Amino acid sequence: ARVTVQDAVEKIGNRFDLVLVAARRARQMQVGGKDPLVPEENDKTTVIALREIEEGLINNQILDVRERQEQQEQ
Amino acid sequence: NQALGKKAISKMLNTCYRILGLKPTVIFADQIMYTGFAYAARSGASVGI
Repeated sequence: ARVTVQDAVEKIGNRFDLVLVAARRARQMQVGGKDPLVPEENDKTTVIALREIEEGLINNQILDVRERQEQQEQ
Repeated sequence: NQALGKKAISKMLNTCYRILGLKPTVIFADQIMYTGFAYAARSGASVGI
């Protein structure tokens, strides 16, 4: 659980953009067709995406490249 | 090393924020409230005529 979202904020620094990035990641994990890249502690998708951003393995650019890779695969 | 009369304690929280960060300040604020309540209850301060 993310009591504070400071780490994600410095990872991508806007305090306004990480809301959008984490919303996109949480949508991907919640609608379907995606699995978390961080161990799951029975958290909701929200703080899971926040933890993924904090660990530095999710941002806007790599999300775009994964979307492009999925489009190229199909 | 003072008396901490609501002006030193806000100053010390401010310095904690400006030096350490956000989350250590949050932990510090919670612990300050806990210990303040505990030692106010231990103190037994009361008003009499």
